[PDB]
Amino acid sequence: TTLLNPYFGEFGGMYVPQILMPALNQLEEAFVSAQKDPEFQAQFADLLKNYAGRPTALTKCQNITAGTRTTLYLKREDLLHGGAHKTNQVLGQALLAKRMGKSEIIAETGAGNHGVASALASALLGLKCRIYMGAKDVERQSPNVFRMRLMGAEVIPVHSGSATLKDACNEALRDWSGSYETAHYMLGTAAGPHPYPTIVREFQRMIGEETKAQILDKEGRLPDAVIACVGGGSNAIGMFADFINDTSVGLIGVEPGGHGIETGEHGAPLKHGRVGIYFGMKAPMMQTADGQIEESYSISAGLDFPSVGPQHAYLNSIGRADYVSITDDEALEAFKTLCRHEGIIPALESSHALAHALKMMREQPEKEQLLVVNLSGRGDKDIFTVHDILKAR
Amino acid sequence: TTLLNPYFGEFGGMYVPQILMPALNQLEEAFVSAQKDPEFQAQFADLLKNYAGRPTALTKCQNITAGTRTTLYLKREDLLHGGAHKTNQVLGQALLAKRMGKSEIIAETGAGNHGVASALASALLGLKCRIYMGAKDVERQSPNVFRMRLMGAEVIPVHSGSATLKDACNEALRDWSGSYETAHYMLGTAAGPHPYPTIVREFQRMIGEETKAQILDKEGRLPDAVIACVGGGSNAIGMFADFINDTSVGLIGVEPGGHGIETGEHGAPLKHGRVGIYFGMKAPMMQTADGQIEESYSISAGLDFPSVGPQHAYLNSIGRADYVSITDDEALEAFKTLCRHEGIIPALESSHALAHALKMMREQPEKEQLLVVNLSGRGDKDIFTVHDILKAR
Amino acid sequence: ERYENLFAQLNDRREGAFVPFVTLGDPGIEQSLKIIDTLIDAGADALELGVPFSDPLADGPTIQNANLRAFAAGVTPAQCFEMLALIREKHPTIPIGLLMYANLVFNNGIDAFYARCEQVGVDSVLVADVPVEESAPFRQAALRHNIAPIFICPPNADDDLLRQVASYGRGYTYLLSHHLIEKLKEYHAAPALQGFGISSPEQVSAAVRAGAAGAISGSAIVKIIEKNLASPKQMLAELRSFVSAMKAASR
Amino acid sequence: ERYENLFAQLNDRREGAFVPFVTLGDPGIEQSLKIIDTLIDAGADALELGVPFSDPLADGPTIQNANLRAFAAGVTPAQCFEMLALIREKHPTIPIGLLMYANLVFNNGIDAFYARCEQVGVDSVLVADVPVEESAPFRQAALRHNIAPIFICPPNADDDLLRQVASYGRGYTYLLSHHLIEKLKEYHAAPALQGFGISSPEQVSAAVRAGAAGAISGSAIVKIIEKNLASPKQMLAELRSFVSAMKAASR
Ligand SMILES: Cc1ncc(COP(=O)(O)O)c(/C=C/C(=N)C(=O)O)c1O
Ligand SMILES: Cc1ncc(COP(=O)(O)O)c(/C=C/C(=N)C(=O)O)c1O
Ligand code: NA
Ligand code: NA
Repeated sequence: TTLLNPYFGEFGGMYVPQILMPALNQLEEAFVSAQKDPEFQAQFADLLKNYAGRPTALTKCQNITAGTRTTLYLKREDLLHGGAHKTNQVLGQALLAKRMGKSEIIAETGAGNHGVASALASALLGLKCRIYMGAKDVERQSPNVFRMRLMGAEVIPVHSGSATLKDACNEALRDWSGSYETAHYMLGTAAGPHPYPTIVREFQRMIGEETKAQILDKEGRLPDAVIACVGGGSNAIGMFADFINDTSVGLIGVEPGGHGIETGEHGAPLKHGRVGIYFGMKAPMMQTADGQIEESYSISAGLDFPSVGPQHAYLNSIGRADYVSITDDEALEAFKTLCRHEGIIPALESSHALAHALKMMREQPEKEQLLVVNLSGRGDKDIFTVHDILKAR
Repeated sequence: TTLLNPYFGEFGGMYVPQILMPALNQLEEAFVSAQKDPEFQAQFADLLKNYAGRPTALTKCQNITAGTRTTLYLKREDLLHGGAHKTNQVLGQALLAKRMGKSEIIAETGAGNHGVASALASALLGLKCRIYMGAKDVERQSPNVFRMRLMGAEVIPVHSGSATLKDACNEALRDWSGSYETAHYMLGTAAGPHPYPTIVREFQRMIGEETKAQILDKEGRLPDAVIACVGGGSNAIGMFADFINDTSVGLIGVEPGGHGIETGEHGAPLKHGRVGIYFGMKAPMMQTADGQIEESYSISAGLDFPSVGPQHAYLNSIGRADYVSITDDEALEAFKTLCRHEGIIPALESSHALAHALKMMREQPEKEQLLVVNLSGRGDKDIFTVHDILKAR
Repeated sequence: ERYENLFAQLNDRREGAFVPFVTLGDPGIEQSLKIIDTLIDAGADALELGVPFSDPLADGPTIQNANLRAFAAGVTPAQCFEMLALIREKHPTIPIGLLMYANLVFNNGIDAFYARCEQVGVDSVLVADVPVEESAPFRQAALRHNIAPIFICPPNADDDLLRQVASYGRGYTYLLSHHLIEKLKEYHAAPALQGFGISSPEQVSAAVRAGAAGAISGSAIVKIIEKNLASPKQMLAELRSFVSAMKAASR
Repeated sequence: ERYENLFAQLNDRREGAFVPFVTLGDPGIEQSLKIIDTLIDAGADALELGVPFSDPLADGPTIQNANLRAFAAGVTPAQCFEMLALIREKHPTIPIGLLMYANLVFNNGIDAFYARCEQVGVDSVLVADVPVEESAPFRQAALRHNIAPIFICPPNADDDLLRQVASYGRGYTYLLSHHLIEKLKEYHAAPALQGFGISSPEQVSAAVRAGAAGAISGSAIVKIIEKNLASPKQMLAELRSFVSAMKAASR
């Protein structure tokens, strides 16, 4: 029994040990209550505006689309306090934790952005906070590791499995199974057991809401398509949500192709995986014939995840949203291109979305199209990685 | 002969080789013309709003002033594209360069923020750009060095003298003395020869303008005092300008005290220096009895400068603005305090301003006062330095 | 069927049950088989066997290591079922229960999984990450193949859950570390077994006195395995001791 | 006074002037004094001496190194004036000009600086970072102490500047690398001297033919100094050669 539907078609659900169901039901009830509370909404809006810096700009590229009939705008989540879209929903989830009476915070992170967001929110709102992060990501995203610690957050390196997002997730769940009474598990993406996919979307939907208002004001019409990278699915669903009922607007999600889909070293379960049950949900998974979870790969830590949010799997199944993939090299080229032509250093995660927009433009340069790419975060955290690579070349 | 007054009382002027006077007069005329051109103002406003992200938030601290009668707001220039206030005026100066017909850009930098700002602006507006940076700063502010290069800017390490801001400045001037025909020297602070002090202030004054509008909207009254760190003086004069005629508002500038004024290792020429002539202006300088320029020191690269803008020297002389100093340790404590209590990682430069606000509060906890600190930039660039220090302890 | 006969026989003897747990293929196929035979020899009334899963997000480090070992041995679900057939062929009456993760059951079709269980001789299946709320397809397939669906009764359980577990479960009720036995019996729940933290004979005794049909010892057995890793011949006797030194506490 | 007598004598001889430039205290107090004596021996009509400044934002690497050397020798403005007094005591008629940076002149009072110059025997002062626009206090103090204020006529100069330089300057007009000599004479400007890039005898000849009273050779001399650094006894003869091999090009 639940207040909201835990499924998106066949995908979603609450596949967790019985011991965690009370925590999920309590969270769902708190969320429903909060969504109806004007006082909660006002506090959330206040934090987003005066602390996080919303609304974020919608920037028109004026150099990268030269010589084509593509008009490209970038939704600037890179300008949000923290440097990424992650901040939006952590503020909401943090307020929920307080609404419930929790004083501690558990979180997992890949690119370290959700970790930093969880830490900054906890510091501001008086909550304790411990973050799980794959040892591999602890290294390739070191800048966020420092930031997290400076704000009083406990950073816990995870050496299990592939030492990445997936492994950090497993630990966060194991931890919450024993500390769910005083701690709220602040999941960082639109995945996991219900109600997280729903809560994360609702707390990230202002991205699409502002984008719609800004594009209408600037172009007098909706975009032909909005494009976002998809790791777990939060920034993409945040961008998509308000446009779902606008059938003319294409919704394009970009999964990481890593070294190439054919190499098996990627993170594109939605299009190249198989439905399974893991991390509390029924959703597309990268898995062996035996049903073991496969380890994923991406140059981008934030996209290195073997699964994907249930609503994306659903939107894909019904044909409302289309999903594609972009390889490490294509994302790297987009990264360099944005730096040199627009003076904006994007996160490597966001670079996958940009890379696909560039492909849409370059492939059919005479096609008139108005596109919006969700620039989910800034690339300061990837500066050392991109350099260490462009150096080998 | 000039269109505008080159002096602020006894301070200012145009003390440059005769060969550079035409460049300064041309720049002054272009500026005056641009300030009257609604088309220029609209383009500048467009870039500030849709590319840089203005207006920036005015955040109320709700934890650091607990138990006192101080209400503190932080003007969030750390949320500006680039991570610091430097971006504001580079966009304006870049538009001026184009208005004049220049295609190249020369710039100097300390904390690397002005360098990154110059590089991003040049990438966006189609200008060539080379940056001079002290070898010492190249190391302690390495993150900005990478960013600058990724955007297609040439970073030139300066090993001369103390290998810091002052030395980078000298090189930029020597360079412009021979390449002033095709390149515009985009000075990064409110100092140097006229018209730079005036141009930099006017292109940074939106900081104070927005702060006034936001504080009136939030508190219904002007601040008792606005506080900003002072290296060359750009962020402080940007905050101050719109409040100069509001006599009830105190204007407080914070110079770096380094290891302590008495150690001689600091960067506080305004209060502990002597008027001299250097870098094209007559202004307070840290100098020997002989008149040689002294090398300054600060844990913060952006404040490591042996001189200060002429308008600050003037505002101090007439008693309109008060200047104080903050040591490395006080700034470090403010840095840690903001991270842990408000979830905001400030640049070490900005931390000097915050440190003084904290002192105003802690010294007289029952004094009712409304304060605004200009958070000139984010501290991601100082993450490795602060860690390497807090480690030794 | 086997659980029913067991409790029926254990009731005519005024005694409870002692169910040990171990991971299949750990530390190897051969050693694992020898481990289980030892467990039954000592006094294991029933068995709870875990199938190595890549991401056991519901097991502590103890079990995590075991899986790693199995995978290090190239152990797979398929080889686990090969083992179960061998165990069943040697011990025809002992109840055998499996501890599974949802994906390993859902992978090749839920119905097909339970069919394989019936085929090999498995008696029950507890899916760790499937709460009663999502159990429908699982328990239905289990029942169709004469497999008992095992449900966990958490310490933070409520009346609503008690009634569901009571009517949905078979074989036995897995209890997580007195009145909680009253309701179950009132609702006619599968013989309740106390688990988690059960590592001493007295804990087993108090469980029977509380009204439980027996007690399951989780990692209690696994903790012994790892501590005698480098010494196979020692581990076995170490296990024989404990098991016998536990089943006696149920008589 | 000395510049006037010089050009007057150089006019009765149908010749121009050759003014070399060097940094005082470089590479040392002793070696520097010996360098200047050599310069005058070869044929230096006048001298342009630079005082080491901490931040010479208007000099190339060549001169930057020289300052560093002087500072490495503990050279200071005070010791420079001690040197000037010694040079003046040995050579009573040769015009001596100083190349200064504004702060070194402004430091202990502008009037006091020019007073020291008159006291020691200096004839002119060119302040590198003081354009005619900001020259008032400087040229006024210079004139009060019988010191000639030298102004630079840049290549990008205009008519307005020509008239100011012509009326404000004394001693001579510093020209940066034909018609530009016409105006100056029309406005009655101090004898014009061409500088910057003047490193060959022909350049000096063409300068006189252009209408200049002579030519100043900037780093042309300094470039020679550094190239014979490790060899003091070589540097001197190296310099003697060039100077003589330049003043001849003015006769
Ligand atoms: C900048 C950014 N963009 C996109 C992604 C993708 O996550 P989504 O849910 O799909 O939106 C992350 C994600 C980062 C982490 N995994 C983490 O920081 O935690 C980013 O940090
Ligand atoms: C964040 C920040 N704050 C303050 C200062 C001070 O310069 P002001 O002019 O006084 O405002 C700098 C300055 C940085 C550099 N020197 C440079 O990046 O260039 C900063 O980068
Ligand atoms: Na994914
Ligand atoms: Na300064």
